Amino acid sequence: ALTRLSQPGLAFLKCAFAPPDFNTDPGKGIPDRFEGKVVSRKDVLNQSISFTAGQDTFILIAPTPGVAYWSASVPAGTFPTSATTFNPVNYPGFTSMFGTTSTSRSDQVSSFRYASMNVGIYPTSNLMQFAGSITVWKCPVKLSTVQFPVATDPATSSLVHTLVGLDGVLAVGPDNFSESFIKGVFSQSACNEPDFEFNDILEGIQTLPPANVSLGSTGQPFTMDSGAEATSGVVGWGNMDTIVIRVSAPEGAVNSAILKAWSCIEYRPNPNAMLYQFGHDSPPLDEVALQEYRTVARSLPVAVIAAQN
Amino acid sequence: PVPQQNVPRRLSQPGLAFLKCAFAPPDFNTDPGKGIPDRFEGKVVSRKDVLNQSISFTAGQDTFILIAPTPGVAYWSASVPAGTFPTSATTFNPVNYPGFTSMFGTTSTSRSDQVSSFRYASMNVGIYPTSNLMQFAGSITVWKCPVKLSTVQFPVATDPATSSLVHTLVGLDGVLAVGPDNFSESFIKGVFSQSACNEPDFEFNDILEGIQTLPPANVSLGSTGQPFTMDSGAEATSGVVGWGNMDTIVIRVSAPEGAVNSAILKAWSCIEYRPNPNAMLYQFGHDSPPLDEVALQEYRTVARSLPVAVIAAQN
Amino acid sequence: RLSQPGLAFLKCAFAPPDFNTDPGKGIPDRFEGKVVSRKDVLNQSISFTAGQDTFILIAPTPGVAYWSASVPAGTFPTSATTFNPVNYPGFTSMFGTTSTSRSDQVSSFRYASMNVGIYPTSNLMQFAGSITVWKCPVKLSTVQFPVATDPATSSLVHTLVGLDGVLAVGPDNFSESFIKGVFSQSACNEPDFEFNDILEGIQTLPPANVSLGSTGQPFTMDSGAEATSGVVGWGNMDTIVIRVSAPEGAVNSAILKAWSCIEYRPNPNAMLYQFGHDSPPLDEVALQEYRTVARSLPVAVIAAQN
Amino acid sequence: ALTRLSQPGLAFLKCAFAPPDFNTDPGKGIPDRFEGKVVSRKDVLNQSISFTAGQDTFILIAPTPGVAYWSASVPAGTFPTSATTFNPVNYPGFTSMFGTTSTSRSDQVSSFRYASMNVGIYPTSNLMQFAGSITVWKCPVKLSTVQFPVATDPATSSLVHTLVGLDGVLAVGPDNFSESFIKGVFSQSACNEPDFEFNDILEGIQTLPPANVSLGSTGQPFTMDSGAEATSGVVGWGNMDTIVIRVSAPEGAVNSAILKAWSCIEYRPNPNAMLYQFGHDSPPLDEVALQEYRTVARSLPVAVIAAQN
Amino acid sequence: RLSQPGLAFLKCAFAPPDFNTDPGKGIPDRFEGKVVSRKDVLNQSISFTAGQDTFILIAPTPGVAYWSASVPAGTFPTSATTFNPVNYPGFTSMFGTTSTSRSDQVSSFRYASMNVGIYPTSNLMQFAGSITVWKCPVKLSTVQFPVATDPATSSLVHTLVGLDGVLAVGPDNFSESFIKGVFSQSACNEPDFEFNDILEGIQTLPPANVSLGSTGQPFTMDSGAEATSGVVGWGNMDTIVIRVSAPEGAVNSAILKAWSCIEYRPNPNAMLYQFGHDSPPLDEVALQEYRTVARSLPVAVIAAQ
Amino acid sequence: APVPQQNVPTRLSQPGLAFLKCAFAPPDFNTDPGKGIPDRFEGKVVSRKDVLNQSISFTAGQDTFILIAPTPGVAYWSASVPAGTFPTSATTFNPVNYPGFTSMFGTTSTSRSDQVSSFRYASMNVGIYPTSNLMQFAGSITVWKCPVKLSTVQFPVATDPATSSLVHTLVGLDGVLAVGPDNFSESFIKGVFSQSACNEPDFEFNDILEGIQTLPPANVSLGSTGQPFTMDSGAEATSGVVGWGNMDTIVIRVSAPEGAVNSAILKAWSCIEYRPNPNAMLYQFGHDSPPLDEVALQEYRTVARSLPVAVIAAQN
Amino acid sequence: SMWERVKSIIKSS
Amino acid sequence: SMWERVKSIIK
Amino acid sequence: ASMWERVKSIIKSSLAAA
Amino acid sequence: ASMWERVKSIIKSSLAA
Amino acid sequence: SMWERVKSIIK
Amino acid sequence: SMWERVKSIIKSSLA
Repeated sequence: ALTRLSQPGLAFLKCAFAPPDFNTDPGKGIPDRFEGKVVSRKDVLNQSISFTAGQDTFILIAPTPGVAYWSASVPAGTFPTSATTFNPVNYPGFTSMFGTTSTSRSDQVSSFRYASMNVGIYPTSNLMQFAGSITVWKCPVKLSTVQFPVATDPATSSLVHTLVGLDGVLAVGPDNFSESFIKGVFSQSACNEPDFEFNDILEGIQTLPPANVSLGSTGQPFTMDSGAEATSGVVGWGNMDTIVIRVSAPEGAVNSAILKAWSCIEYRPNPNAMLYQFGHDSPPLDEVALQEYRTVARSLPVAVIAAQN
Repeated sequence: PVPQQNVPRRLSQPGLAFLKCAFAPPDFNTDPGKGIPDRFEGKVVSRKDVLNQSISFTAGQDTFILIAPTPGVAYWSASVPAGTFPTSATTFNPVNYPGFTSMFGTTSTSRSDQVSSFRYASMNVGIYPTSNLMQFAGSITVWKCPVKLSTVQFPVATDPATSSLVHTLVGLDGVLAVGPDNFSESFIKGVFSQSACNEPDFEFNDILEGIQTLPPANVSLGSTGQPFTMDSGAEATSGVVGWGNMDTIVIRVSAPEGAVNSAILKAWSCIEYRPNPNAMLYQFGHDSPPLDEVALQEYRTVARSLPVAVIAAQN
Repeated sequence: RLSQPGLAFLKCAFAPPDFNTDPGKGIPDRFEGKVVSRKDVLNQSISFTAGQDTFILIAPTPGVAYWSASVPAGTFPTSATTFNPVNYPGFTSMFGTTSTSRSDQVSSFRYASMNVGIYPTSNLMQFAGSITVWKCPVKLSTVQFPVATDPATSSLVHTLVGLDGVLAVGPDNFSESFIKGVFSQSACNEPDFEFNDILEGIQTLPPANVSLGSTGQPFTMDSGAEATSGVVGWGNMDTIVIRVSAPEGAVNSAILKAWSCIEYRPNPNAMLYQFGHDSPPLDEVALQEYRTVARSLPVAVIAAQN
Repeated sequence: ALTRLSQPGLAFLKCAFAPPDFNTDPGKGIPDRFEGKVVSRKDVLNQSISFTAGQDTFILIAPTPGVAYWSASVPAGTFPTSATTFNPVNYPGFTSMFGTTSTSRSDQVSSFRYASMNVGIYPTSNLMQFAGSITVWKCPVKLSTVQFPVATDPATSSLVHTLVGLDGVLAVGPDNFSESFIKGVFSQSACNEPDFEFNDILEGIQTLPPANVSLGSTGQPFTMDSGAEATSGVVGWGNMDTIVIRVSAPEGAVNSAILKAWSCIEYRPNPNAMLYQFGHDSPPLDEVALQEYRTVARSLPVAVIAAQN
Repeated sequence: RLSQPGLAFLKCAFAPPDFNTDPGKGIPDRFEGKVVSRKDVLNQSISFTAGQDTFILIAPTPGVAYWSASVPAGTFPTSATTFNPVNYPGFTSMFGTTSTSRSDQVSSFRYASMNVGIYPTSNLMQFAGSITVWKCPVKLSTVQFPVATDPATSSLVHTLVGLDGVLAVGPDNFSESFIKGVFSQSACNEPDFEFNDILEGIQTLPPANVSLGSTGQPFTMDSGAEATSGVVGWGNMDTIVIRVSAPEGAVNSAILKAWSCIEYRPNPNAMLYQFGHDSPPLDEVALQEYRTVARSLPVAVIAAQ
Repeated sequence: APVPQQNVPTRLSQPGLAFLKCAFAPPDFNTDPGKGIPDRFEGKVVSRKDVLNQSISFTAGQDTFILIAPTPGVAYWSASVPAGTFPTSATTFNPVNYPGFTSMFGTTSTSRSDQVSSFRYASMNVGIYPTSNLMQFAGSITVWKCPVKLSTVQFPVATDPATSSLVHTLVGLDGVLAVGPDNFSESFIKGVFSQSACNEPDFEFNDILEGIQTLPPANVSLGSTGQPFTMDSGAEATSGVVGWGNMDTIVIRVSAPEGAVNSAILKAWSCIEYRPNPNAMLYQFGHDSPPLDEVALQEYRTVARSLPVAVIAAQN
Repeated sequence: SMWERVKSIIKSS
Repeated sequence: SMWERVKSIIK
Repeated sequence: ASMWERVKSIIKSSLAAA
Repeated sequence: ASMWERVKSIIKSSLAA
Repeated sequence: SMWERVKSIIK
Repeated sequence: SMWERVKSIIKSSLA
């Protein structure tokens, strides 16, 4: 009875829930009430990562546009502390769309809304040297502000950005998936709002908390860093659930795998830029497609082994 | 002629429970709230708060009470000389719901340890007089104002000079006069009112940090533009956590000289939360109810077809 | 099939000048609260300067009709260009005469319509020039930069993003001779309507004591004295950019018009609370037809058919 | 009759000869032996130009990627001299494709080849004040090198770029189109080689002749300038004939028009650029289309009036 | 329909290792002059290091098999990276022993095929890692910049264009485990086969006394002494990029092979002129099949087939 | 688990006969019949035919080398060496011009492009006709071909601050120092007639180079470039190098022993095309290139392959 | 009677 | 006209 | 089976049970 | 007529002849 | 099998 | 005696 949905709805479902089952990614947009001009960007990452033995590796798939994941390492058996810093790994083509200056992120696009987010891990080590496990759970991180006085002459008050919800990474969530390392994983995330809303593009954000602001004045557990302004940065925060993956390696293990990620995104292009040529109207409204999207999001498990992706 | 191109060419049980939590709290043995039957179907935690406070009104003064959509706080109150209205020298103080520290910590920068988002579904109030028919004198008035939270921007003369951005409240001027739509009766009859969402949909709001007093410290009242000051006191007892999409209820109690007035004050709440996986309350959560159009329409219809307030005998 | 409020919404949205009076009475969405509906109309007689290009922006700023500036012919606005506002009638009677008095009468707002029109008033012996129209999605955001005080702190100020699309004509545009006029509309750029709070204390973007370079804005948006105009918010609408070119020796004179269909949330103590009413209920057909018509219309048409 | 040509052949002919007679999608690509992965970049311009009374305006439609035309003004009755300098007008979206530095032009692409090049002038002024004419002729400009010694210590020899064939702008060609100003113009160019070849991307070029090299030692008639490296520059020179347009205006004449340009261009993208997502395979060989291309190019006038575009 | 020269050209182009002796004897195009065909094969055993990434470039430089460099694991080549060559047997017998003697035997060339393959030789208890392959269209161009001498002048130097594609894996790639191997081939990126000249004096790119910043290149290419290797040209074939990542505590070993079907223009004074012959005549069907097959093949394939 | 993979994929025409006649048999016909190259290109071109008649006498006891190179406006280059030897590093080659060089390429080394900007060859021939009697002559004649091209050489210079240089150089000149396996040799009194052919799969247009008067140029040593010998051009007002086409180079060696008295007449042909500047006077003599003709090209290739290197003057 | 008044409105429509 | 054009779009 | 098969099964069951 | 009509006519004439 | 893949393509 | 040679070659090739 798959003839009750239009082609754009089926393509949207295929992008949202099963990228790697097709030779070419199917998708034209989000079948909602908005029917403006958007540019559909499809991001794919192929990265090979080797896990250190005797350390715990955390990987965050956050809804930051143009960035694949953030990673950090801590001693085995422990959790991130106030001295732990996460570093990003970019998608192919960050500087071709978001410039090379911290105050030039909106020279090509002005707003975005996420449509899908997928990840997968494929082990490549032999069956006689591996050891460890893989754990996956989700946390609702959000971007907010914080106000605190400052002792100057004359004294004033300050308002700076902050991340609320990072405390969910300090313990394993009751809704989790645990299995052997040699089995792999494949997980996806869904929207956490009753409707798809366009978010703006922020400027000047490199590290959270910003410079001259000390940790503890913001209430954050740890720090997020991006390095040089000419390589990477933070340009926004979408309405998605953050996926947290922890891979534990005991002493003497040889662990390696292949990491993949996908993302359907919608952008609002500027006539000044070049990507405006490929813009197209967003697909019209499909109510049954949205209802089935909600149902399938509620039905699937947290994660599955790599053989069932 | 220049050529042109690119030319375009019945109800369900969750809904009934939602309506019951929204409109008739005190007519049922147990609070039946389950959630909001909207599109969102994620993991949420539902909390219900009730307060039972005994209060006696000072004769010769006017008492103002605000039921603001601030989580963890029941109401804000201030007193002014009779026949007048709050001025620039008045300060409002809060009365907390039970168990504020169990949900928002004991420090200004520890409010987001257990939760990160919220959205309101109901907010009610009630007053029941507890005096004999000879002592009392006065009246009770109730009206609503649409207060919202926004920001202000002003320059500061430092070395070098800079600019500042701080939080403000817009719409507080509705407390300085009686609105055309109101309910006024004698003191001995009581009151019972409720509120409704002032948005076309239900959206989650973040948890703010570091807010103790509006305006904040080292900022004058003139720069902000507010008519009066909201203060919470020590951070170990109470604070400001956020602002929801609900209207504010304003109550004024007037008492002439020689009058002895006593009553009991009550409040209600039906509020959802987004919990953190490391929190101890995460295990009490569930999933949000699915979509229900009929309930969402009848909610607006009933909210539009209701009076501002009724006497305590019709709670 | 539709109801009267939905049809009236369509009329205010698409065809203002085809009827004696504006029939719109609200936005048929789920909200059914207490609102105040206001329709603002401007009528200005403008003569364009010969030998220069004039840029006009139709921005969703309440109380202001349009912003405009003049640049040398053949060029585009640069870092030394500043835009100035032209107010709707009765700005101070609603938004006060002080930068910190913008929220005394209203609290929030939301848009429903925005249209512009140009009618030439030159004979067939002096006119020379063309009119170009294209749309850009300008939004309001914030920027974070550090400042070296004693001790060093970090700041946070407002900033308009998407302004870089003004400096280039897009592939989707309308261009014709000056003697033909123009008539362009606008539509909401969000899946649904929602209210925006009234801002306070904003006069010029960027604010004083803040350098233009550190914000990334291509140019400035000044408003002048606090007793005349100011910035009180930014709606969910797409900006309209119009360029008018006039060679030396030509005489261009036209009539500029602007329309609006705006809702507010009045304060109880305000003097305009008595004019309020309830928002119309929900109607699906009207919203669907609104979306379809807004998708299917062209960028602009000649003034002969408006 | 017309069923002997495949769809790519018809689309290529349409983009090559008649851009402004269709709404969207001028074409797909060049149907020759090459069937690699290319990106088709369709450019279009809309500029309003006012001509000074008492001056002669020269416009060159050069095959320089990312630049629409170069213009200069000379007193009436004369031709460009050694003191004349031509300044460029860019297509929308230059810096988004060729960077903002002189040595960063090959970040997104590496090679190119032209497929079409058209122009058109539409008058705007009234019928009671205009005065003048429009003349069009084509010149075969090429890019080569010039060598000359330099008296340093020790003495060396220099080999710098130069333009050969620029003397055709100093006179009206025998094959030319001329008519009044109020009628407009429409012209096109064609490939001047037996086959379509890819051209590389040049770096560091900002002025021809470059700095520290005096005009006169290179044999060039006049100078071509592009300004600051953050706005415009020279990246290459395709295999097409330059189009020269001269507009003459006597004293007391008010002249104005709208200039429109088109371009079918094929690019070779880079793996790390955002453009790679929109690449596709070049159409296969079609001999009939290639023959009709030459036949129609040979059987067409130099230019026609704007009413017959 | 297909003549013998066209079949031989297809065999040398697409499937070298399937036959006892090479069949190819030229390119069946219009040109029918005097040429000297040559096939070059390199057989090398390589053991990839542990805890690092290895990048291999199969570039169309005559007489050189591939260029390689190593970087810390989980990273990409940076401005401090340098690539070094490994050449075919018999470089000095054809291109001399000095930087200005590269054209004493031949004067032109044109490629016909360029292939590579990896065969692992590790047991089932040591191997760990993956192999990724993608193609980048690198070309040779020039750049100009001013110099502050007395008097001031301008300088024109050679510069590789398109090297930025090595810093990110493209959507069109092949990835699998290390124990499976790989085998890929390249094709012409021009609509016709044309000859290229022989360059002189090139040792490093960028050249000496020229900083890397002023050329726009991401990294450096060095060939060392003039008596062992050098750069003599750049053909019209796409570059194949291979990344091999090895974890710590693993042993990876394999055998690397490379093939090349090439043509030359000999000099009458050279000793290899006696081996020459005339180029085969035209054959349209062979060229059409070449185009179709080159279009229809995947990026890479496991070594089992 | 296996890693998923995505994005997986007839008679001739008059122009042809004229082309063959200009290419292969110049001196047989009353008037040169050449029209143009019947390729796909059909733009505006100017076609020219150059013939030189020169009477030459060879010194007894020396070896005379003559190069027929594709340099526009120049007939041949001449040098002399002692008998039994070959050119060395001290040998210098001087040109002999076609008539009317200054009327086409100016009198200034930077004026070469004031009239044309592109060219391409179609034919090149040479012939020698002895005039001495049958009692005073002695010697031989040898003819072979070399594929000389034009490229660049890069080297550093120790200036302040040090930079890197890039100049022009000729590659393939080493084929003149030895007799080629494919050659024609006979007595002197019989003469020779030879012709060349294109060495590229298609006919393309080159560009006009500026400033070249010597190779290697001024202030550049011979060792840096790696060339065997030099190619001078004399005063800049007389002659110069303006390009290099896609044709082979013909080298002729005439050996004269002591006591011999050899005299002859040298001829040269050239069937060429040009791209005219619109401001030039030559533009009025131009026309359009002939259309495509496949059979003409096929027979061109076949006859070019099937002809010997050279023949005696009796079968010119 | 608060809930009894609510049911009156729903029964009306 | 304009309202006539819109009226035709709906039909 | 695979993930698309289970998604198809979910959708088909939901639509048949409506 | 327009320009595409001219191109079509040229093509038809060429194919007919 | 590569020669079989080529042969299958030509078919 | 040269054009006849080319004519003979052409006739032989066509035969």
